[PDB]
Amino acid sequence: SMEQVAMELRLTELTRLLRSVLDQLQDKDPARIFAQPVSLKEVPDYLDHIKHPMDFATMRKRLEAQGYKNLHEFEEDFDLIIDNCMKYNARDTVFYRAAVRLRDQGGVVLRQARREVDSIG
Ligand code: NA
Repeated sequence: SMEQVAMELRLTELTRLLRSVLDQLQDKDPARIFAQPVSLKEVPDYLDHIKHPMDFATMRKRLEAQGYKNLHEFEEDFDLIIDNCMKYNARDTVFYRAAVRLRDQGGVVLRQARREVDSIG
């Protein structure tokens, strides 16, 4: 149907918006701390601590499969990246501090993304 193609243009346009949002969030991570999953070989206990690991490559695979149906789902994954890091790493560590800084800078991008997603539809 034509309706299913419109929905799909909508999902497609949301995806385009989420891709820009993603590339802008990932620019706020020059260290590339959040680019790939935490390695279970280098942190064998990780999954005892963190139940839903997240990282930007994993978010990107999902996005390219158009697996984000709204901004809320995308934000949920971005907050996992931050929140997992702040739980696993202590408050004085470079990792923890990078997540706080990513969060603060990410908020600015996301506050406008929410406006575009309502505004465009
Ligand atoms: Na902690």
